[PDB]
Amino acid sequence: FVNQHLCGSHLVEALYLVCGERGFFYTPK
Amino acid sequence: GIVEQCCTSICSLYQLENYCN
Ligand SMILES: [Cl-]
Ligand SMILES: [Zn+2]
Repeated sequence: FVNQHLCGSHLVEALYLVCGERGFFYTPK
Repeated sequence: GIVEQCCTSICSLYQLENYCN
């Protein structure tokens, strides 16, 4: 795996892939 | 937060795991 810049909907897409069934929270500043 | 972490600078898929429930 590698690092990357993830913004807007792309960050949320990544969270979905990584967390899947666990669910996640998305809480911007 | 996550936005500072991953959008402004870069982040790993492992850091993202911190935000799983
Ligand atoms: Cl884009
Ligand atoms: Zn895009």
